[PDB]
Amino acid sequence: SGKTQVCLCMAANVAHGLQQNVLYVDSNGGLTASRLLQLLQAKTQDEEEQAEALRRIQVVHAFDIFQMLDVLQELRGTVAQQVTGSSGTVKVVVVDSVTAVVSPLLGGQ
DNA sequence: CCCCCCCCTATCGAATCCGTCTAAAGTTA
Ligand SMILES: Nc1ncnc2c1ncn2[C@@H]1O[C@H](COP(=O)(O)OP(=O)(O)OP(=O)(O)O)[C@@H](O)[C@H]1O
Ligand SMILES: [Mg+2]
Repeated sequence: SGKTQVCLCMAANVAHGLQQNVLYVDSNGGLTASRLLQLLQAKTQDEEEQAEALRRIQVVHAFDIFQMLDVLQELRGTVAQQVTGSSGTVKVVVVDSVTAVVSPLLGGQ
């Protein structure tokens, strides 16, 4: 319906319209960089601006609950350790799909 | 006590008439 498209457009806006770091957790494989490039072109036309906006987007793959927990705990630890600094922090993190990695566990007794 | 789905079938039933054309052959004082 709309979930991945809305997430991608919001991430593109936050990465370009505010100049902040954003992490994306893609689990179902629903993230193509061509869509992000199209959205950025729809926003602005400078190539270096698009490259800099893309450099603030980090994508990680986690196809089960354990990998997702590992990457989230790694982010927690690194941010809690890096509280002294004031640059490169992540303000928005998007999980592409939580049902993908949770549904296999459920079902039964 | 907990959380998610399935599938097509089978033929029926007849109606309605129209429009005319072509003449030929003399006979017996
Ligand atoms: N130019 C375009 N590029 C990409 N998607 C487009 C475009 N124009 C329209 N769309 C729509 O974007 C939708 C993408 O769906 P999306 O992946 O965001 O939904 P979803 O609910 O998160 O899906 P899923 O359950 O498969 O993860 C398509 O249904 C398509 O109709
Ligand atoms: Mg999707």
